[PDB]
Amino acid sequence: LELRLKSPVGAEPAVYPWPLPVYDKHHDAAHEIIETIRWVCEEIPDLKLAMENYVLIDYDTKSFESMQRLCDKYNRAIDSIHQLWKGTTQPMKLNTRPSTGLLRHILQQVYNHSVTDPEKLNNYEPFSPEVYGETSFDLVAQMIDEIKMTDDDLFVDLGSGVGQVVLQVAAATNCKHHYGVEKADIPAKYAETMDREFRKWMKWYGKKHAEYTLERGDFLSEEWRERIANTSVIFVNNFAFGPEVDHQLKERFANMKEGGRIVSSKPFAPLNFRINSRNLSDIGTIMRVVELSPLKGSVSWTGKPVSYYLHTIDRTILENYFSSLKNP
Ligand SMILES: CNc1ncnc2c1ncn2[C@@H]1O[C@H](CSCC[C@H](N)C(=O)O)[C@@H](O)[C@H]1O
Repeated sequence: LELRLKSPVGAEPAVYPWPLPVYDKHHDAAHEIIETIRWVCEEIPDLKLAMENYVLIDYDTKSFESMQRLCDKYNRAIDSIHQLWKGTTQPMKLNTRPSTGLLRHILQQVYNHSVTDPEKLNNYEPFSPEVYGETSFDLVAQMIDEIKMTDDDLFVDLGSGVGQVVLQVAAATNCKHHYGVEKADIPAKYAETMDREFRKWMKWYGKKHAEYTLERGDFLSEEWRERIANTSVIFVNNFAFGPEVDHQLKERFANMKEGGRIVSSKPFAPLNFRINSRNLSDIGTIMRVVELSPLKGSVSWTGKPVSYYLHTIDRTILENYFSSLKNP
């Protein structure tokens, strides 16, 4: 006993067992199904035209027959569209990036099928750098919009967790390669499934994504000193990392190339930094730090609007300080 959803591009259908499973208090397979049909209809206008006809809310997420009528109606619409693409009509353009709305849905879908037990992500040692927290989809979307990236860039999420930041960025930009490194076994284990599900679902919807690799590791290791030095865009949610880990990271960012950028939850250098005789070795001497705009309606436990910072390796700061020493 199941429910099947055909791929708009011919991949293997999506199969859901019945009763439909629940993911958490706010997500169940039944609504994922309804939402997937809704989004494929966004990708294919003709499909949307065939779906309107006769689907007057007459569906109960709790009735097998009712949900089966929804899936079959969608699947028959998919067959007609596929016939339509055999005639003169042009097929849905392939290998294109997903829209922001579709991406939100695809990542939620991948998460649903990968993080089977969300609770285990909380089995970390409190008050340690191991503290787990997820950056909202929207913040990453904002970062992507403000930090124009190109195929010349390399993106790294230090302490990537189950890897959803790397997947969103890989689906939205054309970096040469995206990387995510996570130390804890639990999030790293889920990242493996996250990776499989993402590739599977992106193929299912017929969407393209840049190259990316989710790996297990310690970003403070020797291998990572040079890896970090060659990254042009680094994302790091260091809110709970601590002064010791942040200090090490600074040593490593100090080797990055001109124009390199870092986005984080806690700034690595004060926003009011002013070079002088006492802080010549301070990280703030080689980087501009700006606070990204707070996303409207987005607060954290601190009651204030969630804050992220953008650092840009700019050694022109230090060079101007020395010139000022020479004149006068
Ligand atoms: C000290 N060396 C280390 N090496 C590798 N991972 C580490 C680490 N220290 C802490 N972490 C990891 O950084 C993550 C921060 S939560 C942000 C998730 C995602 N990025 C999100 O934004 O949504 C945790 O999962 C830690 O295990």
